[PDB]
Amino acid sequence: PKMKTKSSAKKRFKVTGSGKIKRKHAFKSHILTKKSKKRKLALTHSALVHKTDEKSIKQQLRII
Amino acid sequence: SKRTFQPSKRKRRNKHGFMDRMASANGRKVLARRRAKGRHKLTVSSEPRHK
Amino acid sequence: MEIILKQDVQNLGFKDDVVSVKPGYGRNFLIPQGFATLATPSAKKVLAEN
Amino acid sequence: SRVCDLTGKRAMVGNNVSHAMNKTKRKFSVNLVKKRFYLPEEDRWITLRVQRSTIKTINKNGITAVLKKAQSAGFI
RNA sequence: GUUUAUCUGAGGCCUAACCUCGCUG
RNA sequence: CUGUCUGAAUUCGGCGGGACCAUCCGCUAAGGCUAAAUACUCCUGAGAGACCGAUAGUGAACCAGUACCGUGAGGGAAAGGU
RNA sequence: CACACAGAUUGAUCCGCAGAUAUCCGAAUGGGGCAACCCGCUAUAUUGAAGAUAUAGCACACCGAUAGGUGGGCAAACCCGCUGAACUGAAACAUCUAAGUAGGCGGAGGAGAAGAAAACAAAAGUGAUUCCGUAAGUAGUGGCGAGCGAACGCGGAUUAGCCC
Repeated sequence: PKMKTKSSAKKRFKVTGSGKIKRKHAFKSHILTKKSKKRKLALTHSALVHKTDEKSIKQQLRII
Repeated sequence: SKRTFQPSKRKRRNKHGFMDRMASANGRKVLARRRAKGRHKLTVSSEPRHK
Repeated sequence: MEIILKQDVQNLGFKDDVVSVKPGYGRNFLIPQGFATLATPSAKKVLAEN
Repeated sequence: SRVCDLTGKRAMVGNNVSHAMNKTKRKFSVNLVKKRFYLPEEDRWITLRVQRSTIKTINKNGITAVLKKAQSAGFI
């Protein structure tokens, strides 16, 4: 029947304006006191899903 | 040697007879299944007696 | 409960008076022995006080 | 069976959820008691298998009213 | 510090729910 | 909705609007009945197939749930044409 | 079919509908029993009397006060209620899924269930239930894993409301 969208992928992975997928960064959860402020500032802005994972992310989001 | 089937035309009827199938509630479903399938021979009581 | 005594009770007494007892004292003793009647639809039916 | 005579209250089926959410079938039984009720309007004794919950409504209303209400609906 | 009407913790006693036995209630 | 226990008021009352409270809005529980549009084929009458044509099509086109196997539940064939 | 024997324009044979008879076992119902069997009681008649016969009535539960009525059991699927798994998936597995599925039990009808607001909605409004298409794989739910997944509103089929 209708293809179901994976919830784990739909709660993350916001689709951008034209053809990209926007996601968040990791490692910024609970040990932030010993990481440099440079890493914590770089891991704050949103990132894009790489082209090697784009096919899998699109198959999960039901955009073949 | 002694085989497994030692016939007895009363031990047969006391175990597989019509009145033994009709006495139980679940033994009465065997009759229904056989009549639905269309068995020409029902329980062993259908075998003719000696005349 | 709410019983209406009929003859007498040692600690209750004063028949024709609404008394509150524990459920199990009027049901097992007073009702079977005729000392009280469980009378909920009788507060108005008791007109002998007139 | 194990049902009340004046209400027809049957048992219930449910689960036995443990601490780790393990579920197992379980039967909530009725608190049936075998009392011996005295009829005040007829001076007679009957033996029923009523529940402790309908004993309460008997003490609330009266044995005669409860019996006349249970007579309807076929003792249920 | 005691008294009066309730709650509760324990014992004793009574029979009237409940259980059991003997003659047939 | 309740297996157990407890337990309310009667219309300036009661319930709901996704914890809960105040204001607004809606409804009036603890009684009952009710056709149509909806699902199926042990069957019945009529009629079709870019459906099979005897190792195919129902297990069974033919003395088929038959012959055979088992104590029993039960399993289960082959076999059309001058 | 064959050797035959008969019936039939006085109208046969045949078809449609409506009737009669309908042995025994089987719910089996007079008792029993190893289904197709055995053995009875009360009324009548037959040698009537022993051995036996012919006809009728003899099970159970309910209600009807009484002459008597109702139900036993079987059988496709749909529907309702009470119970109710595991394999499998999670690339292991216990929460979860499989699934309220398979299976078991009881009842009714051509359908059944539901059905007339202690309802939705939101500052604008609709007005019983059922079914079809969207809403929507959305909101949400989930060892937030596998997975599960509405509702509001809109368009249609039908339309009916009443009794304590």
